[PDB]
Amino acid sequence: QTDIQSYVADMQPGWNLGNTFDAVGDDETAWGNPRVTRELIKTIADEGYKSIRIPVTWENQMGNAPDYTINEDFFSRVEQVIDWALEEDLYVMLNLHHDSWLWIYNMEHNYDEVMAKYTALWEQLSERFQGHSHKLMFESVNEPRFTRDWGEIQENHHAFLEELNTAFYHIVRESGGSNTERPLVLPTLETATSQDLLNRLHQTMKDLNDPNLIATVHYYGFWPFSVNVAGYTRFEEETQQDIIDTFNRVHNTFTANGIPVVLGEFGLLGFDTSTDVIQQGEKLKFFEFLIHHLNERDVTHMLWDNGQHLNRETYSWYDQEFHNMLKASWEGRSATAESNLIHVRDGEPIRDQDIQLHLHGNELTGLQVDGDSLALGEDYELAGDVLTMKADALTALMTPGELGTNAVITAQFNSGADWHFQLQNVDEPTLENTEGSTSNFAIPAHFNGDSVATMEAVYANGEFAGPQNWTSFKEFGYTFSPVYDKGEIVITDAFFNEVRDDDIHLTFHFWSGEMVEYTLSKNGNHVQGRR
Amino acid sequence: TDIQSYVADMQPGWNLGNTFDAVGDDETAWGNPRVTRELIKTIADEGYKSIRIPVTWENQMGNAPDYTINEDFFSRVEQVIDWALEEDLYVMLNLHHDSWLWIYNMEHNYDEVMAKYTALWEQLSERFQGHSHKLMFESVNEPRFTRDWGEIQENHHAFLEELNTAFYHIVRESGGSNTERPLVLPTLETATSQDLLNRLHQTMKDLNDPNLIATVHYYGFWPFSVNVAGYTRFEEETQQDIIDTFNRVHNTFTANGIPVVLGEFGLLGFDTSTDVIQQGEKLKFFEFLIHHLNERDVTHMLWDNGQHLNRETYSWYDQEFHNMLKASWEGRSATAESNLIHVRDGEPIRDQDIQLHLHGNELTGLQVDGDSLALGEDYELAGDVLTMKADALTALMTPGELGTNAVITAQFNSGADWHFQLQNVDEPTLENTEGSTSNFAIPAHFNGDSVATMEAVYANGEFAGPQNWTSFKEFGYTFSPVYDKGEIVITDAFFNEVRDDDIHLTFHFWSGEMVEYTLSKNGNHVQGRR
Repeated sequence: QTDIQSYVADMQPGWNLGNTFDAVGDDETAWGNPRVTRELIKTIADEGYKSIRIPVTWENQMGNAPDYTINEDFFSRVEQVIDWALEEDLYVMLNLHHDSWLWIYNMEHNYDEVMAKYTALWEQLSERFQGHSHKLMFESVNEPRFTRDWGEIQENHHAFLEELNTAFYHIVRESGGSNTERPLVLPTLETATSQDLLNRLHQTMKDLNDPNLIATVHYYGFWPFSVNVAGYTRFEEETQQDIIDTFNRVHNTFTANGIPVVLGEFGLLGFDTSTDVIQQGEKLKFFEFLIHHLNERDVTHMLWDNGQHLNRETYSWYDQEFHNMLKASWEGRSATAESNLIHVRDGEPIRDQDIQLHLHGNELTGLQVDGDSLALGEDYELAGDVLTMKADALTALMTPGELGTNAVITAQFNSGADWHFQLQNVDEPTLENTEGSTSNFAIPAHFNGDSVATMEAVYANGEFAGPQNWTSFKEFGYTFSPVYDKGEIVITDAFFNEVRDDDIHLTFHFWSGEMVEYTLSKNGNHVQGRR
Repeated sequence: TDIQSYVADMQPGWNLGNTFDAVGDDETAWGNPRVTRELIKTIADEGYKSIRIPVTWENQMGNAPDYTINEDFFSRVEQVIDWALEEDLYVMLNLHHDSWLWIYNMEHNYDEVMAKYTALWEQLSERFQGHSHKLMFESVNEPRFTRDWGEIQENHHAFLEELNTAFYHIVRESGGSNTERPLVLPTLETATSQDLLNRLHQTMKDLNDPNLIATVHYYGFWPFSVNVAGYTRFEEETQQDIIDTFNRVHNTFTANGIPVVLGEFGLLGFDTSTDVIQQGEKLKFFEFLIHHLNERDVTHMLWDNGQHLNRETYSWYDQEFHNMLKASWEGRSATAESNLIHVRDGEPIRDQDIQLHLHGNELTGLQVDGDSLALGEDYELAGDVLTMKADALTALMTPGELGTNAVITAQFNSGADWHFQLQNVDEPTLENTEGSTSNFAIPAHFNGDSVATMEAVYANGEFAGPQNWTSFKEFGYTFSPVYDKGEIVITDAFFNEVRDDDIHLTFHFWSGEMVEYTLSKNGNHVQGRR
């Protein structure tokens, strides 16, 4: 192995301090996160991460021509956080972030200004961090883009991005000192992962003829699964194949020829709305699959955390199950199941229930409820990889009448993370009539322990209604959102803004399998809903 | 004839909207107070001689097979109608928003919809059996039915004819004062195209009744009515739409002895606010429109959801509007190229020309705060070009104070007085901003000016925003200038239909000037720069 591949490999795994210094505002707190504490970096270190990415947006602390001097207090705060990260023996990756689209976008029609502010910025940076360790790396530009004359992308953009990469490179290398051997991270265009882009970054990197370069890509999952659109509610073969093809191209083009790859940002696109857009078990399966294949192709990954995943005020993970699956996927594969839920109707006699496992190379060793192992034979059976909860066990663990999560059955294995089943006592969900404006329309609902997976919207003639007209399945969150603590289903203003004055048939898909029908009557700014 | 004397004697009409017609538990669900008898008294003494009472009954109808109406809501409708005829007004009673609430579903729920229909008009005719004959029944408001492949189709015409005939025969069979009770029947969607008018024509000719009235609605040429596609002016396409529309109504119905009640009119855009259309252009539209309505004996009823007369003051929110309306009841009023005269604070003041449109009348003087001003020394008139003299404007204005300095009232031998707003304007200025799509507002210094429309183009020249087929915004729904807070908001609806890119906006001001602005959208965040 080469020295640079041991470097990138020593970064694994990585974490993004997102929506902080990268926020487009007057300071790092414009987008809701608190100012960086020395405790934050320390916990990020003690949770198993060995590299941290610090994205920064610089436009709103830059001066005017020709110096564009960075404001010293913002600069010194960035520098302070980096210093802390290096006290914690972490790798630090520093970039210019949202400046990408803020002004660098504008290079075809503002070339000398964009490269004046660019050159000046990386001069200040390189001079500032000259005497720093080699565990500080420079990343040229986050997800670069340029102005569409005829559309994205052709011709101009590759040239522009190459000129940015080589200018940045030559600045840092000409700074000397620790910047001579300092690794430099360079991106594909929009950090995308298609073959042409990969071959242009490849030819730029050969062009620069440097041993200490690193290739970057971003990935937020197969688009429709990542945002819960077009019915892709489960983590099925299409997402998996997208992962496999994407990182097989990345691996063949970069890792296989000795240039290491940092997947500098990964996640699910839908988490820009909420982590509730993807169902829990399918999220876990997605992340386990992804981290498995990335490990198999020596791709060092850095999770994008804008503040939604670790509570930067408690310093603990908002969803421990998620982080447990991540930190198991660092070491190896974890067993999963067809679902993380077990459904049991409150009205039916309780029967033995089968559950398909996904051993992923591992073996089952027991099941626990509230920390206590369960009874072999009397509580559960295992036939190959089909696990069966016995009737008496579910009857004991459940409460007649109490709808919702009655218990959690924990499947333990010889290796990997525990898989947790939510034992749901459910009835058939029912809706109610309502009437209101497009601006505040909510269907009163009785979820009865169930869970909404997706919603379709078709006109009474069968045409696909609502936004993203090419499919019947609307997008989660942006067009509708189930609010369980307030017992209703919201229909958003964005949905009604793309529907004609007509009657709308909606068909709510629940994770129990059931489906509820509802009809809306749309005229202007008023809508009535009936069962 | 008795029927044409009836319909002609209704002129003019007024709609009691967003009241009993609101889809809710009672008349106030959509923000209006409960009807006062002072309300209708005032509506009568403002010169109107007919009132339209739209009512939606769905949420106070019982269950099969009676579908009985709730007695207190019923007693409230009857109370309002009785009152309206104490003021010697004409009343037209209709089925309102039920149109789309359940009547829509006629192809797939025939016997239920006509069961509720028959029951409803039975309650109706039985309740008002012994009432005066200047109370009218209107069958169904703007009828529509479910699109199989779209509007309009074969099925819809049949359906509407069946409702018309069922209602007709129900009231006719009720007897009493309902025997010569006049009946108001609508074309489908109250639209004004030839084929539809001829379907209603054969419908009434089929029904062979002397006491029938044809109703249609009209809310103006679509793009001007909602301020889209750059139609900021009241120019001839709008006017030609008026002329063609009511030439068809007059040829097909009035000329053949059946009178037409335009039971609801306005401009569609006021469903947002009366501020989407410029004041003077609104006035010209209404004067033109009412002029032709009178010329073809079309009895008008204004659509007032509470937006035109303040039902709390019992006075008109915009007196200029109502003054122009009821002056056009009697005849045409002179209009002008513009409602305001612009003069920049920094340049020396000049004589200013302003084109009038003497719609058959002559100017007799001008007024500032009720006082006539000197002829010759302050203003000249050459043919139809009026000229404000420099000294008059210099005296009437204050250097530095931008905005409305004075109002010049043009008096004429006939018609409404026209009021010009004397605006001292500077070049409007914008500032940089940063924010989310959900609440994005550009800090603005209007400097006395007024935004007419907005353009949105991507840096490649493609039309951005909703209704991508034109560069010109829809007013209100995509952007709104709020002068009281000195900013220009861009709504969630606009950003929800634009790609992550740079958008060039071009603000059109009524002074003629145009200021440019650029947005950079990425996800749910947008950058604004001058």
